[PDB]
Amino acid sequence: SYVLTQPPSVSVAPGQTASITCSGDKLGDKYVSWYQQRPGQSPVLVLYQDSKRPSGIPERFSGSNSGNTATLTISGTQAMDEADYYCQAWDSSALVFGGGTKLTVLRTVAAPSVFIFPPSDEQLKSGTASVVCLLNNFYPREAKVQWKVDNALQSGNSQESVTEQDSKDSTYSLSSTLTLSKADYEKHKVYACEVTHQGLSSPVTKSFNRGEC
Amino acid sequence: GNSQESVTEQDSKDSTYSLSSTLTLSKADYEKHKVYACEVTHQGLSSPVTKSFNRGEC
Amino acid sequence: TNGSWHINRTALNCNDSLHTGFLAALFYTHKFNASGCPERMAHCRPIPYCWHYAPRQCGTIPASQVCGPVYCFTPSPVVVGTTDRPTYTWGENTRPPQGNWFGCTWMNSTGFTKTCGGPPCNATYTKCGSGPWLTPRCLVDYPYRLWHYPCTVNFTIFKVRMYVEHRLNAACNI
Amino acid sequence: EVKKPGSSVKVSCEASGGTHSNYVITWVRQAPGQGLEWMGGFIPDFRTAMYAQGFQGRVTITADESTSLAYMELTNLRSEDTAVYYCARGPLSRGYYDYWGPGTLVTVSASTKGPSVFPLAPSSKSTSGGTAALGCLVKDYFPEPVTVSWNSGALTSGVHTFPAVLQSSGLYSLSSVVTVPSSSLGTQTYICNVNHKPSNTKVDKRVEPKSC
Amino acid sequence: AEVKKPGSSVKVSCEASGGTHSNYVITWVRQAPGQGLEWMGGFIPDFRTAMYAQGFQGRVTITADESTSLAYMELTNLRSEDTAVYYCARGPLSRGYYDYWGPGTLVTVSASTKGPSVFPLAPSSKSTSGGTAALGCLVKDYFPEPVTVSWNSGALTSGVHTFPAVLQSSGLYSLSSVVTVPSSSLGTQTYICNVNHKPSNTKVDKRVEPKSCD
Ligand SMILES: *[C@@H]1O[C@H](CO)[C@@H](O[C@@H]2O[C@H](CO)[C@@H](O[C@@H]3O[C@H](CO)[C@@H](O)[C@H](O)[C@@H]3O)[C@H](O)[C@H]2NC(C)=O)[C@H](O)[C@H]1NC(C)=O
Ligand SMILES: *[C@@H]1O[C@H](CO)[C@@H](O[C@@H]2O[C@H](CO)[C@@H](O)[C@H](O)[C@H]2NC(C)=O)[C@H](O)[C@H]1NC(C)=O
Repeated sequence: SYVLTQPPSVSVAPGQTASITCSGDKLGDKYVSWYQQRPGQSPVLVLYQDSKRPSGIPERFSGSNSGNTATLTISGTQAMDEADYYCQAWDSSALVFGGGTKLTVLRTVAAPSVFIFPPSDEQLKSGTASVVCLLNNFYPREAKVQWKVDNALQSGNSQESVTEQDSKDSTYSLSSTLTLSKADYEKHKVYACEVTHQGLSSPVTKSFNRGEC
Repeated sequence: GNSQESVTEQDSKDSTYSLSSTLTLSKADYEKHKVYACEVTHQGLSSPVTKSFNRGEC
Repeated sequence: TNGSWHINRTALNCNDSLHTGFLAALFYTHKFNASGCPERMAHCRPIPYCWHYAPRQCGTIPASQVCGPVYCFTPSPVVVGTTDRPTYTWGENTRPPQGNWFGCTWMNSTGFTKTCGGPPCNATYTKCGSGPWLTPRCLVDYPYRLWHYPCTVNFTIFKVRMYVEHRLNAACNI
Repeated sequence: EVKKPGSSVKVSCEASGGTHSNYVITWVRQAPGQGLEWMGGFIPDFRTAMYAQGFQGRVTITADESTSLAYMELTNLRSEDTAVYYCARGPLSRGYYDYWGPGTLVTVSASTKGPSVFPLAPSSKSTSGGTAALGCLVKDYFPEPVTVSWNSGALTSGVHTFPAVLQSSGLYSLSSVVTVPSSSLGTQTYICNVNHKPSNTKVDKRVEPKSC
Repeated sequence: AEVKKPGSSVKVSCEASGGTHSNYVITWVRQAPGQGLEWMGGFIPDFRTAMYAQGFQGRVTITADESTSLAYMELTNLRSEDTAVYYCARGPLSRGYYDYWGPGTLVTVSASTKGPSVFPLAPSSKSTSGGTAALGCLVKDYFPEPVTVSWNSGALTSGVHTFPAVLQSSGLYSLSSVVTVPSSSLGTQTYICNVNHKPSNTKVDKRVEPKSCD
């Protein structure tokens, strides 16, 4: 029996190059071909006859076959290159597919930008105040916001809504509302929004006095 | 219970530490457990990174 | 037939007792140096494995030995079926100026490649041409070309026009 | 199945077939986690009925002896009329209700009204970095969806539109935030374009730094 | 959606030549969930010949009809190991690389109706005190559910528990029953575990005796 071995997984960072090897016994005397498979999708050919790439695949992909190791080289890897890679070869009139290789790209950590917006003047005329604190682009999904009015932790009167990472990006974007009522917004001079997250050295607080805007 | 950490102080023109974790395995215990690994967590890293080596790969 | 379209007439008379696996080699082809090509290729000087051949004239051939379609070159590729001395049984039962084709090649039931064509003369592409060897290192490309010529896998693909005027794709090496 | 606003419902209780009953039918409604309330009465022997003060105008109790069934019709349902309707039967003249029947769940879906737009003031403290975050608030509307576009759709670089969140009342809230350079805060006109098709509501709203 | 009964047969269809020049070779590849790809066989439309993989030599069958221009493979005697997603590919005649992978086809089964097994759970070695010991019988590798556990003649209900059956890793089930008994009674009294499985029509009994101390 014949077997082709590949590393279980590989890790790299954006803009770097990753090398995937499909090694074997005297594998340099055979024509290999590599298949890329995204999760939930059928495999799509990426390389046939070692290095002759098909039409449509970006030029970044490149491979070679020599000795007992055949390698696939990726340059400028991006968040769209995550997918399993499969090796192929013919032996003794028997097809052989190499073990699945999982190529992962580790995305960098970006700190959030946070703002606090007071309540519109018009809403107060309708007996309702809503202070909204926002967290701009930030990758690590784990985030925590804590509204403290006049330095008194609050809970049970806030809601959270988030979007999905941009296609050509990896950062979310979060926002939190604090639904209040008039005769409660009329007091507690100091209002604050506290956010904790990676990247930030220490929690950052953005505040605004109830008076003087 | 069988690993020790030693750390140095940040360089003069720098503020970076350095850590070494030594794992002592009694003989006839390292003769098994094909796979070994070291998993680290820290800020800056998006997710934990583990570096692993097979016993007799080479 | 013109247009590269044969329906059912190819003779499916191929052997299986032999272990050579010529039919089994259809799916994949080995490398140039992985099939011992140079040993056989060294039988003819550089300046039917190579152009050095003396094909004879063939008028008719029994279908009991034909294995696969018989491809012939006008030089434009053409396929000829079995024929009564039109039978649809899968084989179970001249120079272009003067008509027909100079010569061509096929694959036999035993599992070896044999070629026949016009007689050698006494340099040209429309007078003495007999087989697909248009030039010393140029072949008329057809879909089954690899099967009959496994040693020409490394050859490149080139588009040429020949003079009637014929437009066909030929395979040549560096 | 959701009963549309302005419709009516019919709760059915077993009734005497035209003979001695020896029990007084009733009705009871229980809003989710809010206690019990009285709706109306009925005395099979005497066709008369008896309605509560709160539901005086919206209720009507009728019974049919051929089918041995009685029911009450409630019209002009509102969001406040989403609850579980019971049906009890007590002794003739004692007045304590016993043998409470299986509950019936009745639901209605609020109403339809357009959104209200309020602006979120941009940064008041001078941010020399060059990024001031604007945004208009869209809330108190029903049902899904609503669409927000900036500067008549001509500004789509940096616009964020967070998905709508279900408020406690039952309506919806939605926000939209755009980041722009600080130096271009007192020279360009920023306009929200909120459109709600079901209520045919189309409203603009200028957003400018608050005066100081 | 449905479960293909064990021992049944399934077929997968691929587009094929209607009886003319093909210029491609059709092959089939299956994929167990996340376990990589495996090869089954190929079939040239032009040539009646086919090719079979060594592993599946006794369960596959490739045949095609030119009238409908459709080719299909027949797989017989499906088992738990054959659950997977089936692909179809069409590459060049002799380039040895497959292109234009078709949509995935999912085939699933539900293993075979297997009887249970009983394994005693010995009590504590000595536990010579008022700390009433516990003993039980473990039921593993049975399918389909359920089973009923009855103690001696089904006449014991004081402090008897029967935990919900869990789904084992390999599509099977496990379940354990346990009772609490006074320590002093282990010397003389005997305890027996009785289990019944309906689909398997299997009744199994065992004696859960204390293990020897030397
Ligand atoms: C006053 O007397 C009675 C009040 O109940 C009325 O007659 C009732 O009518 C029902 C309905 O038709 C009758 O009972 C029926 O019997 C036959 C049996 O095949 C069938 O129609 C149904 O199965 C039903 O049971 C019966 O005549 C009577 N109901 C009883 C006796 O229970 C009557 O109409 C009232 N009004 C007047 C003006 O008489
Ligand atoms: C080879 O035999 C087949 C079957 O008789 C022919 O293929 C098709 O036959 C059906 C009816 O049997 C016709 O409707 C189709 O039109 C035929 N196919 C084509 C492409 O014409 C086929 O004609 C036979 N071969 C030849 C050369 O005629």
